[PDB]
Amino acid sequence: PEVIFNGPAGRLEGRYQPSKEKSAPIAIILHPHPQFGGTMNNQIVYQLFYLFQKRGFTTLRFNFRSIGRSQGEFDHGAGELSDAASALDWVQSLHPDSKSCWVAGYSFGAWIGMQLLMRRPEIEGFMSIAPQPNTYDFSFLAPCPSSGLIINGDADKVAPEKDVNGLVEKLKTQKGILITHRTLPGANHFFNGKVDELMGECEDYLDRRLNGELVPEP
Amino acid sequence: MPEVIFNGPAGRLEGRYQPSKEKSAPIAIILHPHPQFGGTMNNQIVYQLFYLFQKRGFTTLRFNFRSIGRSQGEFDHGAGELSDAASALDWVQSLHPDSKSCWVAGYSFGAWIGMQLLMRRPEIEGFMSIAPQPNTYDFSFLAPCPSSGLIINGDADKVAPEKDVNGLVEKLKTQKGILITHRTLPGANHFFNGKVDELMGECEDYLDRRLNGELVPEPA
Ligand SMILES: [Cl-]
Ligand SMILES: [Cl-]
Ligand SMILES: [Cl-]
Ligand SMILES: [Cl-]
Ligand SMILES: [Cl-]
Ligand SMILES: [Mg+2]
Ligand SMILES: [Mg+2]
Repeated sequence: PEVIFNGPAGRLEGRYQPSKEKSAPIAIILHPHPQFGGTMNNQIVYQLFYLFQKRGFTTLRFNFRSIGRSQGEFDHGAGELSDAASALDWVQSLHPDSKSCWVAGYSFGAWIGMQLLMRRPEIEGFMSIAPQPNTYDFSFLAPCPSSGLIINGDADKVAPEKDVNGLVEKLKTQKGILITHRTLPGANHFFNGKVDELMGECEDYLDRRLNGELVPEP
Repeated sequence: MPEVIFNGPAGRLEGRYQPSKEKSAPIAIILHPHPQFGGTMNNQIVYQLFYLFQKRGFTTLRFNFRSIGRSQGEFDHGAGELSDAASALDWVQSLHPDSKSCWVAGYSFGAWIGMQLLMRRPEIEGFMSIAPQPNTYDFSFLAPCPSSGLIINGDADKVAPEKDVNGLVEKLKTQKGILITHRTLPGANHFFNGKVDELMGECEDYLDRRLNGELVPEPA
């Protein structure tokens, strides 16, 4: 499972589980900013990785540049977006017949994930856990090209409800996607004491999506 | 509260504080990993340790070391963080002057700082050291370790391998008058990925047994 691949700033370290099935969808999992202790082994990041793995995806989580054994210097976002595109290119190189992808990102990783979504038409679903629309600029989502899940806590002081609600309201004006927006009572930015609750919602969301629900009629 | 700011040697230290409902309640201080491994006071294992002591009636504090979150100052190899932990313990004790006992629980780098605080502070009668790194940080100051406690590590840990943890535990087990409870969790890495429930169950069982007067040697 331990892998090293090349990104624009040098080596990027990752954890990789190929699907046992042919042409399986790919999931890329993206971690928080190091100011909030983000790495590919944060529990929420690991649990996201595990959720996709258990549902038969080819799955990759990885450390952004400067984190762990990943080379380079952390930057405001452009480099990390480039890292994420490199990581997806790498898994796709190994799985050329996977035709679809999901991205799941937590905190800063949700911002990078939604930027990747905008650039990569094969990404047909996303999860954005605790996005920070008062800290990072999400106006590039116009329109958001895919249905997905936004999940945040009502005790979050880093990215408050009012801010997440404004982003979701803007997205919900876009015909042809469904934004599933769950707010968890008592969850802070780190979902302290609420990780099981968070992961059960992400699991339910993915199961319903794999059943063909929670997207509009095309 | 529970959000608190108190003064450390390097400036402001940010914490989360839950006082006990009870009188003379013991104090628990919870210490987080190094920032290279994403350590903050809100790491899930750190939070769960905090919540364990909270639920068992302890006055409980977790906090961010200097440079982490809103805590001021620059991170250093360990001396500063030990000073931070001492300041943190002094602060809680200033608010709870009738508490006569304390536990420290630390994860990774936090376990090394925790055991150093244990060595300095006679009121500390128990500890938990989750994923200690005796191949990276020097534990040889434990001479002897003054209290019984729990060391818990995983057998898939590549940061601090089993052999290294076992060597520290074997050294401590030569010291009479304490009991080192050492659990090795199958399949757990340094981050207990997919094993946090298992880890926290073992921590809970250990504290429950210790509060029942078990897992410490007889008075003799
Ligand atoms: Cl974590
Ligand atoms: Cl921005
Ligand atoms: Cl928060
Ligand atoms: Cl050292
Ligand atoms: Cl490890
Ligand atoms: Mg339909
Ligand atoms: Mg006895």
